[PDB]
Amino acid sequence: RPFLCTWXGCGKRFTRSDELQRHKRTHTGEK
Ligand SMILES: [Zn+2]
Repeated sequence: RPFLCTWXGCGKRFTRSDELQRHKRTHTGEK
């Protein structure tokens, strides 16, 4: 399952959901 970040134009795709969760932390708040 392509765990793709759907924030704005930040279409970064991940292989593991933890990677996407980790990544999403960047958008969730200031840094
Ligand atoms: Zn993103």
